[PDB]
Amino acid sequence: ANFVSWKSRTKYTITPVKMRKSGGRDHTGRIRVHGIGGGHKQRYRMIDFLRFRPEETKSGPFEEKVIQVRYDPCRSADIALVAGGSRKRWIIATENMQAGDTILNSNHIGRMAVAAREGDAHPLGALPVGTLINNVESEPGRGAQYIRAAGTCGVLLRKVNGTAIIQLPSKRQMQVLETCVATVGRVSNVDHNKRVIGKAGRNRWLGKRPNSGRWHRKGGWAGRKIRPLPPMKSYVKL
Amino acid sequence: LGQIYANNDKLSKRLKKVWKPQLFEREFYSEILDKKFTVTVTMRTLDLIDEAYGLDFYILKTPKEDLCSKFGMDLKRGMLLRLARQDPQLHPEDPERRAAIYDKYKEFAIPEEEAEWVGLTLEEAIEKQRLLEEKDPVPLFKIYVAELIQQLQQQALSE
RNA sequence: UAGGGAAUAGUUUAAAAAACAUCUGACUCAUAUUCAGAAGAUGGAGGUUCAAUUCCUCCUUCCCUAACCA
RNA sequence: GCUAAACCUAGCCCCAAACCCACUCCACCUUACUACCAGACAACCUUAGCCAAACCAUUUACCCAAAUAAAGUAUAGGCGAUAGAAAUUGAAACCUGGCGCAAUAGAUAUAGUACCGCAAGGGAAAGAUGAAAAAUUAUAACCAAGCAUAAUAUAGCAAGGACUAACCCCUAUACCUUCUGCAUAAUGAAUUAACUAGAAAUAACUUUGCAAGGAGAGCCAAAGCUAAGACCCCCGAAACCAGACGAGCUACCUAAGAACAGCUAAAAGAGCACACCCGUCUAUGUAGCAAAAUAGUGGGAAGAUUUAUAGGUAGAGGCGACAAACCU
RNA sequence: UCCUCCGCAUAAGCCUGCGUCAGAUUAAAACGAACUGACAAUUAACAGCCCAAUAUCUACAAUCAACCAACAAGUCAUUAUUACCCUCACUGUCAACCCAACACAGGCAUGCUCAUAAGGAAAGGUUAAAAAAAGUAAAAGGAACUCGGCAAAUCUUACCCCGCCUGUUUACCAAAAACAUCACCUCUAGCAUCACCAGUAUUAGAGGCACCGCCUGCCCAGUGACACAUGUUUAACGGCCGCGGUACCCUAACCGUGCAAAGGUAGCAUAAUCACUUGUUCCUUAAAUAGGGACCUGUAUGAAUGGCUCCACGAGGGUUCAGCUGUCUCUUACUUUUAACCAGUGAAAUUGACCUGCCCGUGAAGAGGCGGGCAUAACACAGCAAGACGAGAAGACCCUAUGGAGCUUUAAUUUAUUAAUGCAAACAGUACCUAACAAACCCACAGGUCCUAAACUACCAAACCUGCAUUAAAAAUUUCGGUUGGGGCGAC
Ligand SMILES: [K+]
Ligand SMILES: [K+]
Ligand SMILES: [K+]
Ligand SMILES: [K+]
Ligand SMILES: [K+]
Ligand SMILES: [K+]
Ligand SMILES: [K+]
Ligand SMILES: [K+]
Ligand SMILES: [K+]
Ligand SMILES: [K+]
Ligand SMILES: [K+]
Ligand SMILES: [K+]
Ligand SMILES: [K+]
Ligand SMILES: [K+]
Ligand SMILES: [K+]
Ligand SMILES: [K+]
Ligand SMILES: [K+]
Ligand SMILES: [Mg+2]
Ligand SMILES: [Mg+2]
Ligand SMILES: [Mg+2]
Ligand SMILES: [Mg+2]
Ligand SMILES: [Mg+2]
Ligand SMILES: [Mg+2]
Ligand SMILES: [Mg+2]
Ligand SMILES: [Mg+2]
Ligand SMILES: [Mg+2]
Ligand SMILES: [Mg+2]
Ligand SMILES: [Mg+2]
Ligand SMILES: [Mg+2]
Ligand SMILES: [Mg+2]
Ligand SMILES: [Mg+2]
Ligand SMILES: [Mg+2]
Ligand SMILES: [Mg+2]
Ligand SMILES: [Mg+2]
Ligand SMILES: [Mg+2]
Ligand SMILES: [Mg+2]
Ligand SMILES: [Mg+2]
Ligand SMILES: [Mg+2]
Ligand SMILES: [Mg+2]
Ligand SMILES: [Mg+2]
Ligand SMILES: [Mg+2]
Ligand SMILES: [Mg+2]
Ligand SMILES: [Mg+2]
Ligand SMILES: [Mg+2]
Ligand SMILES: [Mg+2]
Ligand SMILES: [Mg+2]
Ligand SMILES: [Mg+2]
Ligand SMILES: [Mg+2]
Ligand SMILES: [Mg+2]
Ligand SMILES: [Mg+2]
Ligand SMILES: [Mg+2]
Ligand SMILES: [Mg+2]
Ligand SMILES: [Mg+2]
Ligand SMILES: [Mg+2]
Ligand SMILES: [Mg+2]
Ligand SMILES: [Mg+2]
Ligand SMILES: [Mg+2]
Ligand SMILES: [Mg+2]
Ligand SMILES: [Mg+2]
Ligand SMILES: [Mg+2]
Ligand SMILES: [Mg+2]
Ligand SMILES: [Mg+2]
Ligand SMILES: [Mg+2]
Ligand SMILES: [Mg+2]
Ligand SMILES: [Mg+2]
Ligand SMILES: [Mg+2]
Ligand SMILES: [Mg+2]
Ligand SMILES: [Mg+2]
Ligand SMILES: [Mg+2]
Ligand SMILES: [Mg+2]
Ligand SMILES: [Mg+2]
Ligand SMILES: [Mg+2]
Ligand SMILES: [Mg+2]
Ligand SMILES: [Mg+2]
Ligand SMILES: [Mg+2]
Ligand SMILES: [Mg+2]
Ligand SMILES: [Mg+2]
Ligand SMILES: [Mg+2]
Ligand SMILES: [Mg+2]
Ligand SMILES: [Mg+2]
Ligand SMILES: [Mg+2]
Ligand SMILES: [Mg+2]
Ligand SMILES: [Mg+2]
Repeated sequence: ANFVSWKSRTKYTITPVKMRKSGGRDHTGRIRVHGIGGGHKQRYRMIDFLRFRPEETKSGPFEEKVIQVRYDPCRSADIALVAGGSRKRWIIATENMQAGDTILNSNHIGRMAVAAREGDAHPLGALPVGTLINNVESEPGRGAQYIRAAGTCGVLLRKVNGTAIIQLPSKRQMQVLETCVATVGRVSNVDHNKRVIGKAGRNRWLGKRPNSGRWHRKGGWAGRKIRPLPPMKSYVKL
Repeated sequence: LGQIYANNDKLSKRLKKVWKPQLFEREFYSEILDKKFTVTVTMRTLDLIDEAYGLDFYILKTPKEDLCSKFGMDLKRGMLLRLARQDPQLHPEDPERRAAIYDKYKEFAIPEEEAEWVGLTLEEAIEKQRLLEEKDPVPLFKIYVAELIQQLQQQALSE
């Protein structure tokens, strides 16, 4: 078929971008994922997940001012417009992030551990053990891919041989280099999981189509399974 | 592309079966062309090259029906054209080396006119012939000025 | 009407044994519990085999299943 | 007396021979037949199945480069059905013909047109004077069913025996198929015209030729061998496989649009109620107005609503708030 | 005079398809003409047909946008420099029109008109039978009708079952108690440049169940899944007991004994729950196989393939008060349509031939056609539906066929394919191994002589691809014997 991904924009902007729905279809036009369709129209606000991105001609730690915290239709967590120097960008808001606050984006790992302020971005090596973190990256400079959902938080468990052990929201441990940057605190919208849909219609507004009416006998996969926590996932190469 | 009997028993199901060769990407050096090529080959190709004592010998010795490669046939034409022309572009600054290489492979040398057509497909050959034969038409002005002058000269003799 | 299974001591099981119940004794002031003893059985009939709960056959009692389609 | 009837051409079939192949100007791969702008996608990849094997599961002939012969031999094979060589052998070869059709035949063909289908695709019918029509009051007639001229008189497979006499008298249970057996109230048939269904080996028999030989290389032969004559139907499934064509209906989705009075509450997958969407119940209709409608009555009607436009998903599949729904 | 269901316009579709003249070809009737030949016609301002480059810019809905309050978070915006002197071409424009084989009571988007200024005609003429259709009115009674208050009239009470609710489905016999659904729960997954998602476990996907309220008991032996050392797991597939005796009889708190992974718990119960069955009792009726409340061992109820209550809701199924009524007692009158007659036009199924009676008997077993009787001049028109085993569809029930197909699977055959694992293939190198001891003697030490001081290499290249195996997943191909007082079951 003639499917073209809407994700064609190449330059970062804070202007909400028009996005196109998939209906759960793939590029071939056949349904690939069921239960997707319709819903309210939405515009995409480009989120910058690399908190330590110095301006073009700048280097080192820098501060930003929170302009606004607002609803994002494309994700569970709220997003914050931050401005520093001559640059404005969208980022994921923390639990207590509000307009007028100042946040610190540093890459410095010092002998002593810093006093962790909620919403600040530091390297994992610079944070005290037990700090609640979010928006963690697997490798340095890769950008945050973990602990992004509303209310989610990880904890820094250990710091050994230039590496950091963090507990993921699923409780599985994650070893990374101590230079990987994370954000302090919990993600915004802590009460997301307490929301009540209330009626079938509201699920339709969210772009969710009803389940199939076909009755499926349950098989061996079903039933409670008590399994050990998976072994620590490591991204450091020795 | 063929069929097999399951468990090598004719009384069992006949199944489709495709056997594919194991492919390897290797780098080869041509002495006549003084260039390195990254060619996808099979272990049989490596054995045949070893038995020929080099890529140049393999390309020049192997007939078209055994090479089974348009790229191989193009390499053959390239090598043969350099041998036919005794091209000085091979090691331009080392005439002695250039002449040892050409001597090593002198048995395969052929006239240049023939070498230009080696390995060409019928479609390529037709296009090459078409280009050779493509000439702008001659203005009839020139042709008629030749019949006239030639005719006037003959008339003068009779006078 | 058709089909499969079962029958063991008074009771319930086992592959001719245990358990209690029954009777005998001891312990108790007496009873029970307990301890030591004792007895008791292969639904019925017919046949094979030296020998048949254990190989077959018919009958009785009982149980379970089926008894449909227009 | 009407309706009709009648016709001999158009061309066509099978061979032979010969290799084959077009052109004014203009337009035409975008929505073809559209004068005039920035692109760059590019071709190859084992047929399957019906069917036969009385199922079916391995297997089941399909020109592949010289007629004949070797030979249905070697050989292959659920060693079944059936399949099947080669060495070797080695011929003839002058297009302009027909114990072919003649308008239901022969090409589907007056034409791939009309018409049918969204598309791929399916696919017709028919003409008839004469030397002259610048001879048209011309070229007579007689012939199927159907009628008309000309309705009918007790009683009966409709006739037969008869009779002076149509009827009245006497005798008589249409036909085909199918069956143990059919007037059967078992099958088919309004009627006319045309069309519409028995193809060949193995042997044997019969009649010629020659004869321990026969035959115009091959083969057979302990009277054989050569040649000839003479025997083996038609229509019909539900299916299976391959390659194309289809989402202008409908299912779901994508892009960007549109509609929703009045009243109540004013918060609403809230109520009443138009437009609009749906289709509960009854009657009507049932070759209908309609291959699903009409009248009334009903459910919903700011929502998971309804709807116009363009696009997407394709059959070993799609799509589905699973009804085995829907995909012209 | 009477209708107005409309109407006008645009879009889409269609393509000259009721303009003139000339033809008598015709509109399901008719000489006007939508049919034929010729000749005319729609004129752009509406609409279509658009735009130089590169970089750069674009957080703050809409709703009278102002108060107010939201979520499902939204249709409208640039600058910088460079380049650029030119003008009104081309195409749509008609109609009584499109999709439905038709001049089809159907289908058909938007604007305006909200009943009309626009658009139209239900009766060819007559008669005023039956049957039939659509209406209006009806004495007394008022559901006595009927499967049922269907229909009609009037316009209301209470209750029960199921499903929570709005919603969804078999286009064309089922709209429902079936599906979905908020909620609850189980399972899988630690991650980016084409779905999921420009998302990241408060997430995403695969499922079950079905809001809420009280709850969801016992079982991991078997199957499955997972996990490996045993094992874990039921809101996974599923399961959740006997025999004999003891208070007169019923029953057994009780007692013996066997079995099992556990022995059905709470609840509820004659149920939409195999029969028994119209179970018993109270209420309801003059009378109840109905309905409601209870009793219940249901030996075949029962707890997320959910149990039990309960608001609201339902064209779901059942019962009922009151009213209402031609539903009925029991029908009647009138109007319209149809009808019949006249005129025009003019189909379909059907049809062996018919000179096409009744009775009894007979017969391939139900006779207009045969036997014995009886009846009998000929031919229309209107009714009727007892027969012509009436017409329509080569019975869909049933059986048969070494005929099909859909579906399921622990039917046979197979793993080509997909995934996993193993080996081979391919591909670089890093390391090569130590448990004396003097007993005697020597030697300044440090150590030596004798009574052994040998022999001996290990590891080892991650993926991708190819070949060969193994296990899975998901599929493919094919079959489902016969006999039989029909087949099945039994038996053979
Ligand atoms: K959100
Ligand atoms: K068959
Ligand atoms: K024809
Ligand atoms: K017949
Ligand atoms: K009969
Ligand atoms: K009969
Ligand atoms: K019949
Ligand atoms: K489409
Ligand atoms: K038109
Ligand atoms: K209609
Ligand atoms: K309904
Ligand atoms: K288990
Ligand atoms: K009851
Ligand atoms: K009762
Ligand atoms: K309902
Ligand atoms: K009748
Ligand atoms: K019988
Ligand atoms: Mg989203
Ligand atoms: Mg669900
Ligand atoms: Mg379900
Ligand atoms: Mg067969
Ligand atoms: Mg068969
Ligand atoms: Mg040969
Ligand atoms: Mg013809
Ligand atoms: Mg005649
Ligand atoms: Mg007579
Ligand atoms: Mg018979
Ligand atoms: Mg007879
Ligand atoms: Mg008959
Ligand atoms: Mg018959
Ligand atoms: Mg024959
Ligand atoms: Mg087959
Ligand atoms: Mg196919
Ligand atoms: Mg469409
Ligand atoms: Mg959309
Ligand atoms: Mg409104
Ligand atoms: Mg509502
Ligand atoms: Mg409403
Ligand atoms: Mg739907
Ligand atoms: Mg179903
Ligand atoms: Mg079904
Ligand atoms: Mg304009
Ligand atoms: Mg107009
Ligand atoms: Mg509609
Ligand atoms: Mg008017
Ligand atoms: Mg009228
Ligand atoms: Mg009328
Ligand atoms: Mg009339
Ligand atoms: Mg009355
Ligand atoms: Mg009654
Ligand atoms: Mg009443
Ligand atoms: Mg009655
Ligand atoms: Mg009613
Ligand atoms: Mg419901
Ligand atoms: Mg239906
Ligand atoms: Mg529907
Ligand atoms: Mg219905
Ligand atoms: Mg349900
Ligand atoms: Mg619940
Ligand atoms: Mg449970
Ligand atoms: Mg007693
Ligand atoms: Mg209980
Ligand atoms: Mg019952
Ligand atoms: Mg009643
Ligand atoms: Mg049960
Ligand atoms: Mg149950
Ligand atoms: Mg279960
Ligand atoms: Mg509610
Ligand atoms: Mg109700
Ligand atoms: Mg509803
Ligand atoms: Mg009549
Ligand atoms: Mg008439
Ligand atoms: Mg007939
Ligand atoms: Mg009779
Ligand atoms: Mg009559
Ligand atoms: Mg008859
Ligand atoms: Mg009949
Ligand atoms: Mg039949
Ligand atoms: Mg078959
Ligand atoms: Mg068999
Ligand atoms: Mg049989
Ligand atoms: Mg029988
Ligand atoms: Mg049997």
